[PDB]
Amino acid sequence: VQLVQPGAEVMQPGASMKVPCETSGYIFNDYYLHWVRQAPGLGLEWMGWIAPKTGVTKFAQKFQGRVNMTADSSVNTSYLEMTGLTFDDTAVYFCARGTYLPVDESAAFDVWGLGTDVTVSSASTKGPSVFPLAPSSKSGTAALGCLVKDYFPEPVTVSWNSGALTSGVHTFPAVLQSSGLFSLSSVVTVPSSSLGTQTYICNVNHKPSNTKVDKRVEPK
Amino acid sequence: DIEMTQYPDSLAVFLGERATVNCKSSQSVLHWGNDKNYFAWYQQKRGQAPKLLISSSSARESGVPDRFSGSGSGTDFNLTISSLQAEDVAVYFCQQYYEAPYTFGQGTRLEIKTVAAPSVFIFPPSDEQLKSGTASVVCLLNNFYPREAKVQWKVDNALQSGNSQESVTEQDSKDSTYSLSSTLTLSKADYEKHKVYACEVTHQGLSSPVTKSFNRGC
Amino acid sequence: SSAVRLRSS
Ligand SMILES: *[C@@H]1O[C@H](CO)[C@@H](O)[C@H](O)[C@H]1NC(C)=O
Ligand SMILES: *[C@@H]1O[C@H](CO)[C@@H](O)[C@H](O)[C@H]1NC(C)=O
Ligand SMILES: *[C@@H]1O[C@H](CO)[C@@H](O)[C@H](O)[C@H]1NC(C)=O
Repeated sequence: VQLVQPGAEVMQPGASMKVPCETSGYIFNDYYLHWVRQAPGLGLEWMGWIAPKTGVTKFAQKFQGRVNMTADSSVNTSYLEMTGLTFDDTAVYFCARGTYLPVDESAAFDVWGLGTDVTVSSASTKGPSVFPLAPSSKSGTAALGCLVKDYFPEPVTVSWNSGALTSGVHTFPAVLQSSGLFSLSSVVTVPSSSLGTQTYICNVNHKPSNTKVDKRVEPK
Repeated sequence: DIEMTQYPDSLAVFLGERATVNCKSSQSVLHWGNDKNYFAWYQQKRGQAPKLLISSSSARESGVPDRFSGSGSGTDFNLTISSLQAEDVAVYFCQQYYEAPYTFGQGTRLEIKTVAAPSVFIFPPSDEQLKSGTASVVCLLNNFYPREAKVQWKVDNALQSGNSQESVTEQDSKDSTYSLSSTLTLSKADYEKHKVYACEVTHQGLSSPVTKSFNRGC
Repeated sequence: SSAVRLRSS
């Protein structure tokens, strides 16, 4: 029993999106589906439901006239369409299963899709520049890391020394710069005594541009 | 619309202790027809979908451990964890499914631990980056608790505003601390007109604010 | 009047 959704979609400002929700392990027609969206770091917002059997829908008033919800039982999929996208539509779109239609009693949402991360942006796919955060000429423990700058879209993954170094690692959530590109830092704390001795490499992976960068971080 | 409000926004609890989240609805969600509250609680971990814990005010879903229980009727509900476990750190949401629109509130639950001062580090821009016309200065606050910290940037002792951005890890699984990264972005031309680059930190664990700084030219 | 709250009401 599950709901399958694609990981991510990137759309342009002013464009339309179509987010699918493919049902598994039960009869598509017998349950209501709901769409619930979550902007980065914020709450859950209910958008609407659809009874896939009949195509009858109900939307929250604030989404009336820019959304539709449709169903194609031949592929066991239901779709959220929304027009006039803006930066405020950047969010994860979850589909969820509610009420069993033959009985029609209002029900909580027992099964959720993993969600589709929708980014509204006119930026182009770009691999990151990786800059060293050199350990300072003082210290006990030293801090060093990697600055992963100017990539689009999310996500990037970071590892240290090909996964051998995990203790004292902090990979931060990315921030969106006014340029429309993302930036994040990965740092680790290491013994000062090991700086002249031990090699430190951050392994960066940005799947969308197929970019891998290994950056050696040494004292300056 | 039925407006849902959770109390508190943020809850810190020691492992093994009782945690309780409150929700209030602006109208009753108790149906006269069956005497049922059309009220649910959801758990959401960082990067995952919500998970239904409790429906009908108090009915646990299959596999939800019995340390979780729900209570209330009409407009006033609690979610209670009898004994907080590490796996229970999450954001908890209420929802009414009494009438459309089927509204949510929002509530953040963390492990409480002793106050820990941040270790502070500052990183000048790399030569690599300067060659491309931009200068990022990074300030790192490592392994502090609680989560609230203030980073202030200063450039030749002038207070910076609007030209930095920060982000904060999830609670560390081994020591229950947070870390924080702040980036100050200038043009290389602007970076090269100043001497003193300073990261100033204010935190409950510190007796006074901690500053780390460098002179441009290393 | 319904014994239950009905989604399509
Ligand atoms: C749709 O769902 C049902 C049962 O889960 C199945 O018999 C049917 O083949 C499914 N898939 C397609 C491609 O229709
Ligand atoms: C939603 O899609 C269905 C099926 O294509 C259509 O009949 C309906 O009119 C569509 N648009 C809106 C806004 O309802
Ligand atoms: C919920 O919790 C508080 C303590 O925070 C208690 O005094 C209150 O009466 C409880 N209410 C319900 C609705 O169970």
